[PDB]
Amino acid sequence: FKYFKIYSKHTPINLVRDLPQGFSALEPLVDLPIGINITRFQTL
Amino acid sequence: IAWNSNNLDSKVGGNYNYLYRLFRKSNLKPFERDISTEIYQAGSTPC
Repeated sequence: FKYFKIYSKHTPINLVRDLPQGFSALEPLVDLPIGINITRFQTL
Repeated sequence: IAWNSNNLDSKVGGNYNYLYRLFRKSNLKPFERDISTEIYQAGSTPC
């Protein structure tokens, strides 16, 4: 989360739990300019 | 780009369709809109 540019990247993990090694960089996806500030965020 | 518009927005008895903010406690971010109307506390003794 960063005009909201959403950098995305798909990672093919193959494990059970807490983060393994392996890596990549992150590609921007789409920009929708909200035009007003943001204070918080949440996942449902 | 600017151009005068008296054909419409200045009525016979005067226009009362447009508004503005007099004095604001906080400043304005570049490219941000202010749509919050409230009794601004000029001094102490909250309104």
